[PDB]
Amino acid sequence: NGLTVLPPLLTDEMIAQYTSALLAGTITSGWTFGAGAALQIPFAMQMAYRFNGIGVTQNVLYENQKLIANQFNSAIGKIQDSLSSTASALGKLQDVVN
Amino acid sequence: QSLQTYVTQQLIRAAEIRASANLAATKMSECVLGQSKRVDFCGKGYHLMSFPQSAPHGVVFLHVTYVPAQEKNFTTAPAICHDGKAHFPREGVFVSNGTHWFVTQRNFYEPQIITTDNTFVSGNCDVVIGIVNNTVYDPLQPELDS
Amino acid sequence: QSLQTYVTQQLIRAAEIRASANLAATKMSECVLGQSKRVDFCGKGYHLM
Ligand SMILES: *[C@@H]1O[C@H](CO)[C@@H](O[C@@H]2O[C@H](CO)[C@@H](O)[C@H](O)[C@H]2NC(C)=O)[C@H](O)[C@H]1NC(C)=O
Ligand SMILES: *[C@@H]1O[C@H](CO)[C@@H](O[C@@H]2O[C@H](CO)[C@@H](O)[C@H](O)[C@H]2NC(C)=O)[C@H](O)[C@H]1NC(C)=O
Ligand SMILES: *[C@@H]1O[C@H](CO)[C@@H](O)[C@H](O)[C@H]1NC(C)=O
Ligand SMILES: *[C@@H]1O[C@H](CO)[C@@H](O)[C@H](O)[C@H]1NC(C)=O
Repeated sequence: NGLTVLPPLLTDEMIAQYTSALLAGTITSGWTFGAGAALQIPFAMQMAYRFNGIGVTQNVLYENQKLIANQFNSAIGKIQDSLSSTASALGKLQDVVN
Repeated sequence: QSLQTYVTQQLIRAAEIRASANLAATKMSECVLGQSKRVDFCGKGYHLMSFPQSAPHGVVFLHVTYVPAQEKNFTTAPAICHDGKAHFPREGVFVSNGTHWFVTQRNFYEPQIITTDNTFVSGNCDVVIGIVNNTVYDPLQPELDS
Repeated sequence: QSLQTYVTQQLIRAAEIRASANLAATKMSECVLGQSKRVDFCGKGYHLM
């Protein structure tokens, strides 16, 4: 009854190409792609800067790199298990749609 | 009904202006009266300072920012092996121009000779993934030897 | 119509109180649970606690 729905300007594929670029910037270059050009840096050295930014001396990362990497990989695993099992995790977005 | 429609949309528009006045008041405090660590809050680049200029029903911030330029690619390492010791930079990163090793600060290329003054020890060569052997100059040593 | 006028102004006023509760929740996290480097966020002067 005169209701219409207009499409978004960015397609969900364009949105996913922006999140791809933000990931690939963050992983390959740290914060530096926000400050200017993406300065490449090895991810373990970027992680050692990020440790120095919480006041934990960077050797604590290099001397524990296998453990810190396993804790990251394993925590990303548990994100999938949460989202796959628990649709009510998306409760803010589904509430807006409702 | 026409006046109620106008007042309702002015009340919703006043809330948008007030959200923008709260943002402007916060950029005043953090960008102008301070220096901001909040990324892209006080403009793109690393924030240095901001200057407010007034405008009709608004404010304009001239955000001065340091933007880095003229990258060089270098070989890099997490740590340096010396006499069993693993050395890490106190500040900066290890970089190499192919054949020699330096420590530089992170946001500008200023290569310094690697020493016990610009690096700190922790543990030994075995642990670190990708440590690279190079001498670490101890500045005291020539002062005793001379 | 006087009920819709009331509920409309209360929906708008709720959004002003929610903006102030989002601000008070932010002040709680940054000022109380932390120490804030944000100038004038946790009062004038350099913030201690
Ligand atoms: C890497 O940096 C070092 C130090 O700046 C360079 O070594 C110097 O090079 C000049 C020109 O050949 C010589 O006059 C100096 O005597 C060298 N110093 C030392 C301590 O050997 C080196 O040439 C650079 N290498 C590259 C590939 O850029
Ligand atoms: C850095 O130096 C170490 C020690 O000089 C090298 O590793 C081995 O160390 C033992 C003594 O701890 C020596 O007996 C071996 O000869 C060394 N192996 C080699 C292949 O030299 C280490 O290899 C050096 N850096 C490198 C290339 O990783
Ligand atoms: C760094 O090296 C790669 C090749 O390994 C090259 O494509 C790139 O342009 C270089 N970047 C700079 C800033 O020199
Ligand atoms: C980088 O990878 C190579 C093999 O591709 C490996 O031999 C080297 O030790 C690694 N260096 C660092 C700093 O991780």
